Amino acid sequence: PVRRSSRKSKAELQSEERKRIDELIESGKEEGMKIDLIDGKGRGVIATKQFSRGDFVVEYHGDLIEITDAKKREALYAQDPSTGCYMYYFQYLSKTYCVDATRETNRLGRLINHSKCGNCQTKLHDIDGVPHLILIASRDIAAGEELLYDYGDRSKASIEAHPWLKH
Amino acid sequence: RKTRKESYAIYVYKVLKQVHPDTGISSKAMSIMNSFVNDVFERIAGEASRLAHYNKRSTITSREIQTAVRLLLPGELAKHAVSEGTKAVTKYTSAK
Amino acid sequence: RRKTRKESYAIYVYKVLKQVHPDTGISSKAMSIMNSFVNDVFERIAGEASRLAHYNKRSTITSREIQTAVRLLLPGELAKHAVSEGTKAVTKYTSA
Amino acid sequence: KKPHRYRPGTVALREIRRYQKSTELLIRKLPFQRLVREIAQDFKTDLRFQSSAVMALQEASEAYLVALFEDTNLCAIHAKRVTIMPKDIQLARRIRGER
Amino acid sequence: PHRYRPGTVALREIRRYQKSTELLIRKLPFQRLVREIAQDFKTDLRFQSSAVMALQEASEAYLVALFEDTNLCAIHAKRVTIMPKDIQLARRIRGERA
Amino acid sequence: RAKAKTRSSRAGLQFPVGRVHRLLRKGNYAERVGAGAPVYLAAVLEYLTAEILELAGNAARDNKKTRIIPRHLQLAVRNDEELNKLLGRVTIAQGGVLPNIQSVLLPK
Amino acid sequence: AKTRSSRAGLQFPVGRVHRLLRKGNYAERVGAGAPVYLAAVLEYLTAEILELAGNAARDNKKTRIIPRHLQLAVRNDEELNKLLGRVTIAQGGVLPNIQSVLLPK
Amino acid sequence: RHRCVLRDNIQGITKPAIRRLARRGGVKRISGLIYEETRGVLKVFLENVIRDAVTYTEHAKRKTVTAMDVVYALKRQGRTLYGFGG
Amino acid sequence: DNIQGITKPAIRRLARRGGVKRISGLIYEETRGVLKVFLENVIRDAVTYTEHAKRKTVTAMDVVYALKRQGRTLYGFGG
DNA sequence: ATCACAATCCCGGTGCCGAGGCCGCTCAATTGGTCGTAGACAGCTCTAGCACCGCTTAAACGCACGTACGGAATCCGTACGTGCGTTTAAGCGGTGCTAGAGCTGTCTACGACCAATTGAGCGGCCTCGGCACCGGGATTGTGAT
DNA sequence: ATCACAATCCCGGTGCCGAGGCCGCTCAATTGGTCGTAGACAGCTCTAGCACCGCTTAAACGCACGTACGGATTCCGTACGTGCGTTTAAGCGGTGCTAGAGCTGTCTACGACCAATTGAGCGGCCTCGGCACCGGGATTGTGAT
Ligand SMILES: C[S@@+](CC[C@H](N)C(=O)[O-])C[C@H]1O[C@@H](n2cnc3c(N)ncnc32)[C@H](O)[C@@H]1O
Repeated sequence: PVRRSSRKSKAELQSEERKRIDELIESGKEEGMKIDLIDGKGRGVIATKQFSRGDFVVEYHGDLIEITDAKKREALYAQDPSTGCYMYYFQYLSKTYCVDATRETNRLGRLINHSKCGNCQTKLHDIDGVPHLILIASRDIAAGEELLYDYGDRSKASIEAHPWLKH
Repeated sequence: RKTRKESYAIYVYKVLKQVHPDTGISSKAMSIMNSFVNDVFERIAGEASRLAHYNKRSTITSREIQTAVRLLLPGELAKHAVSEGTKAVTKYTSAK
Repeated sequence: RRKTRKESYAIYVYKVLKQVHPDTGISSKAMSIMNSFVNDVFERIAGEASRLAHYNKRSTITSREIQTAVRLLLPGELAKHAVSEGTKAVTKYTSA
Repeated sequence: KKPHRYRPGTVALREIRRYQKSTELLIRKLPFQRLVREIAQDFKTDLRFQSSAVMALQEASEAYLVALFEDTNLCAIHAKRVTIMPKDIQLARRIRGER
Repeated sequence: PHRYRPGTVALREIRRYQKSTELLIRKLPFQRLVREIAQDFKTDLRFQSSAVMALQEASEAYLVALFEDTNLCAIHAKRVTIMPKDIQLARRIRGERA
Repeated sequence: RAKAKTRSSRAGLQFPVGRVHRLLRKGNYAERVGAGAPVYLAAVLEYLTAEILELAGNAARDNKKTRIIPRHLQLAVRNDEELNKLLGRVTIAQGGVLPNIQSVLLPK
Repeated sequence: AKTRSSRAGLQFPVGRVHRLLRKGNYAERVGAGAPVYLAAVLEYLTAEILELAGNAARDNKKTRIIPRHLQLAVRNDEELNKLLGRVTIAQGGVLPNIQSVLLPK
Repeated sequence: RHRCVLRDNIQGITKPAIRRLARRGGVKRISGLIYEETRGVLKVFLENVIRDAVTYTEHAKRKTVTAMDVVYALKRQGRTLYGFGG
Repeated sequence: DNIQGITKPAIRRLARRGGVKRISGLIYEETRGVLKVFLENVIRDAVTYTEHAKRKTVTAMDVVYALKRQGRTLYGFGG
């Protein structure tokens, strides 16, 4: 029976995982979720199928921009109250960058609400030096739960406008 | 007469015939494999003894043999060795 | 209430310090570090003595096993002086 | 009157002297708590840590990084440099047997 | 006539000795060195042939690993020649040297 | 009496469960040794032996040879990252080293 | 001289070391002189570190040993540093040394 | 408005903290690429010790990672730690 | 005088197995000193083991035990 | 060189709290004795480690020569250290909550242990094929054109 | 690009020894039944880990600047590598010996185990000096004048 145990090295498992994750990045295969209305929150994401920890949930897609245009567009959204704040900063290697999702499209990572006791977290994914911000489940999630994460704004002035800490 | 030494020669040879039926092993390589088996046995058993002493347990069970295996061997080796050990202990229990 | 018994080398390290530096004290953190050092060296020497007993098919730790373990572990003048003072201690113990 | 500014390096020497004279932990406590809990959440969910446990982790980590940085400084000086570069850390860890 | 450029024979020799497992130090000089060293610790000591062979195995493995670390140290210094400072740095990083 | 079926055959292992149990008892690791502890340890030893021997046989067949020599064991250990981590402070006699030359040393 | 430590002229507990050797799973029997010898070695090493720690405390004009003094004592003596080469002492810091190449010219 | 940005706990080991750690090692001058690099190495070190530590907690059937478990995990890696035992 | 029995070409071969392309002229004495230090460190432990066994012969088992005490375990000699 | 000048060292004043010393208990070290057996030792066997010797090449060594490279000097760009001003989140402290760490009790099933048995493994022996060495054409980096 | 050319690689025969398989035994692994105790499990306590809220502010962050330094270039001399011929000593093979390793057999001192005694060492408490913090004066390294 030539019994030869199959043991993937710790050099192919992450390789077989990086390409198993990025195949939802360059593609828009955003399955397993639905759009719903949540009281006080408006549009939100509901999981229609079971999610385990480490399972990819949804990519936060948008225009990848620099900080110099970032600040100008942030001022623009500050001037117009009805535009909203869909923009989201991050850091990569030795430089800061950002993603703009204010333009209303079919991308569904932008429509996710906020919670400090949520079930998902945002992580970076590098593809040929291109960052992509992906929301991934932090724990086992059954179908029907609302997808939530931490907006990463524990600022004094941000809480003044949007004081939804918990519950 | 006498001069009897305990070794893992035949067992390493049998597992070799299972994994590579058409190949053999030299005396020096068999000695190295025996030394490897002795070293790993001593390492895992010492870690299991330390585990038992830490938790004030005077018995080495399968649980701290498993814990010692997880402590010593790196990641994927630890997972697959734990799988094999649990499979073997299940088969042994299902044949009392 | 009435927490359990805990064994430590605190009082003996304190007596040794008072014998060496009679006007110098030791803090709780430094006393804990001295306790950890004593435990670590005791474990190391005892493990080497057990290895010596198992290597030579002897089932007992004698003063000679501990002497060889000390010579193996402590380097340079430390081994010489530790061996000398341990031999002095065993001589005085056997005399009385 | 031109304001006073120290030549580059002497403040670094003073920082070296003060931080080698002292024994206080150099990493902030609460961020280390958070990093330990986040990095331990991949191994067992809903864990708890004794305060002394994270204390021991912080001391161990600090000591490890200080020894690594001493080896890195030696590897930098070997390369006729004063700056420590990432390649210096890579060489130190390769020689130490970690990589 | 014919003469290889310096370095190429060195690469050929590196490949040759990295392909083979044979001991590189001559056995009798190593055995005499072992006996001279052991004379310091205990006089009139006999050595099993397997004991001297184990000592040679360990010594050559240690020296080969040390020379690999030394080569890494030399390359780190933008050099190709290994120098005694490279050995000292490798040993200090390994923790053997004070 | 009943047929003696040993204990390696009970667990489907080639390594001696009884001998491992005897070594654990005589190794003075603890006062008592569980029944499943030798089975687990023998299974782990058999798995590690199988991995080492599989990679060594692959290395030997790569070198157009049908007998595993210490060089093949060394190549198997040092080529597999995990086994190299496990046997990092282990010297294999007559094993040599991996064939590798730093890129800077090669001519340009 | 009822206690074995008093008999051996030691301050460390010969009886406690004997009990620890018996309960530590080293061999099924432990000799009579083994705990005495090991206790003597342990108290010798304790005295050797504590003397240098007290010297460090005096150099720091402190009358109490702290982890810093133990670290200085251990790393200053080459043989103690070799014995404790793979340990890190909590709140001990490091030896004050700046490389000569780093010092300004 | 708002300052929406992901926070990750590895950045809690700040650039000045790394600078202090290097100063205690005796480093005058530090490349800017050290920080991320050493951040990574710290993570690697932690990923080892805590894993061993949590394995100990898993064996004792405890939900709390104790100091003694970390001491054992460090002693396993040849990094014995004094002052936290008992 | 037996330390010079570890000849210059032996050091060159050991460096070649380590992947060294060019070897300085002062490497040989440093390597002889390093080998002497390592051999003294191992041999002292080995002779300690023989003394404890009350043996006048340094066996292979004693040598591999000395190597293992230093974290340099050797396979293929009865360990 | 002289002098601001920021930094550090040295002299107490004083409160904090933790190291040290005392007292009660309690349980673990001691004492004395019994018994089994571990190894100390005396003697025999016989293995292999040492010592020597004699060729025999493989290997080391000494020298020549030249070429690459180590190292020093120089110049340039940059990036990091230094300081300053803003912000931010670390930390302290104070308060609750309850998860689970630790302890206690019970009861049990699991492993040590002993005795009898037999079969698997090991020493011993044979035999036989794969690997190492030799020997001739295929090949392939390599250094000079 | 083009050329010859030593070094490497490959294919085939041969011996030859080390690996692979078989036989008898013996010693250990197996089977079975007892005992008692280590551990699993249930329950209780209360410890401490988690989580929050407010505020202070030490520290991290962000920015401008300039300078020290990392790095590329160039060149010089020497100190390496490579090849040659000569010396030497490693190595193989054989012989002799004997010191010491290994085993056996007695048995005697030595260590585990047990009953009982008690005092050394634990925890709990108090208390006061070493020390940390602080303020001020003096002294010092540093860098521009
Ligand atoms: C990433 S956008 C979400 C998209 C948009 N709010 C919607 O529902 O279509 C973030 C905005 O949603 C609002 N928001 C986020 N989390 C919320 C919550 N938990 N409850 C109420 N509003 C929330 C904030 O005011 C913020 O301006």
